[PDB]
Amino acid sequence: KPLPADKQIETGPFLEAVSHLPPFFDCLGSPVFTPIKAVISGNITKIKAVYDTNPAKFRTLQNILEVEKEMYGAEWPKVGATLALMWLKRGLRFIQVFLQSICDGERDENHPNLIRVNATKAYEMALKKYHGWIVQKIFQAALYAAPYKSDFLKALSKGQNVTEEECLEKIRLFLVNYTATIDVIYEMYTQMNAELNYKV
Amino acid sequence: KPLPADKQIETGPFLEAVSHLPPFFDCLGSPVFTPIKAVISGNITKIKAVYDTNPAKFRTLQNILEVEKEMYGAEWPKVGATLALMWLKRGLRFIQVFLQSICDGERDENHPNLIRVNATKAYEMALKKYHGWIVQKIFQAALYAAPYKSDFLKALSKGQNVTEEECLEKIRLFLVNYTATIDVIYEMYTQMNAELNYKV
Ligand SMILES: CCCCCCCCCCCCC/C=C/[C@@H](O)[C@H](CO[C@@H]1O[C@H](COS(=O)(=O)O)[C@H](O)[C@H](OS(=O)(=O)O)[C@H]1O)NC(=O)CCCCCCCCCCC
Ligand SMILES: CCCCCCCCCCCCC/C=C/[C@@H](O)[C@H](CO[C@@H]1O[C@H](COS(=O)(=O)O)[C@H](O)[C@H](OS(=O)(=O)O)[C@H]1O)NC(=O)CCCCCCCCCCC
Repeated sequence: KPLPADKQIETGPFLEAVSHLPPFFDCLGSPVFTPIKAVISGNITKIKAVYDTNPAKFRTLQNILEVEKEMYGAEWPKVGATLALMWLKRGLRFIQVFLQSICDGERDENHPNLIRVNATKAYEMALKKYHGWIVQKIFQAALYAAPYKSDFLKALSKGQNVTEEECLEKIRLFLVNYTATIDVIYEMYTQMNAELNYKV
Repeated sequence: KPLPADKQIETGPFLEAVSHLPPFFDCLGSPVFTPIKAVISGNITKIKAVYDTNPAKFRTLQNILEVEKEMYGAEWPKVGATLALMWLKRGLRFIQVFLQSICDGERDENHPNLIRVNATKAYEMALKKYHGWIVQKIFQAALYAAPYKSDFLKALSKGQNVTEEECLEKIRLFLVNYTATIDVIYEMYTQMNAELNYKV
């Protein structure tokens, strides 16, 4: 669903929507990805837990950051839903860049049936800055579990008898509001000065 | 708490107790371990979700396996709480072996302040059999994030001004009923023929 004119993101509908994402991690076809899935669900659960304390006070994602800034003083933004969403957005951003890169025909012509170059760009853009050396190594090792581009798209459809070309068009359509939403979240962190750069 | 004479493990108290374990993963002192924590909590949450449907029907862990065998026929044991507990026990077992190995003075004399040999034995005994080649590599990479033995024990106390010797005695005491409980769980899977050996 698109953004309102005021670009405020409603927390309830947002959480409803993003809870559809973790299951997709089996479109990757390896148990290597199950811990990532659990990790992302954890951020969603935390934001949900905060939201459920006072859906009115926490009606928008902006409100979450505002109220928590006040509630936590010097520990903010490394606290609460503000912290879980700071990490969730980076996961969302990684997915966005990865998909877009694939949709844009970016590839290694030496190895066109893979998705390493797309995941690597996605990692560099969304996460690398916030991760130390050992996590970068674990990411680099994790990539050997990544499905073939073929299989990945196939899985985003299913046995669903549809072309690669069709699947990519649907992904392209999807990316429009997905990207716009994530850009509003990143903009909100920037303007509230809530972004932390610690390397984990 | 010890086992009853009938060795039946009550589900409610078990879940209460094991929910204390995931937080310990920060005793390891690296965000490398956060996905593992989320993974283990996921198994606990799933068992809890099943238990909450009918605490009477699911009063013991044995009951879980029994009722699910019946409910799921040919998909059992790769289903439900039986599957989450099959994986939880392996995590519990890994922790047990790791601790015991440390308590038993097992070490690499070339590198005594580390815990690699203890984690490696723990991995070989609890998990290696169920994991493919890429996960074994990720485990092997993860170990470079492992704390020094010193720091690990220190963290199991805290600033808590207590000796290594003291901490290990408390761990030894802890391991008695911990181990006995886990042995009953493994025995139950064996006798119900509910163990799956698929390599993930
Ligand atoms: C045999 C078993 C061996 C397995 C051993 C380990 C396996 C490797 C696991 C490590 C992999 C690296 C991934 C690291 C992830 C997390 O450290 C980071 C930070 O996570 C946050 O840490 C936080 C603490 O922050 S800190 O105070 O700054 O430390 C919080 O705990 C926060 O929780 S919450 O309560 O706020 O909601 C939590 O998510 N998470 C991320 O990096 C996001 C990962 C998004 C993944 C995007 C998709 C990747 C796809 C990969 C496929 C190629
Ligand atoms: C930048 C971001 C990069 C990060 C990318 C990935 C990082 C690496 C993550 C992979 C690490 C390997 C660990 C793999 C764990 C899991 O695959 C396995 C199986 O997990 C189960 O899979 C299951 C599916 O089973 S299957 O049908 O057979 O596939 C279920 O999904 C089950 O969920 S539940 O719903 O049943 O409750 C789920 O736990 N889990 C384990 O191996 C247990 C791990 C215990 C860890 C013990 C402590 C390790 C400490 C390490 C420190 C040295």
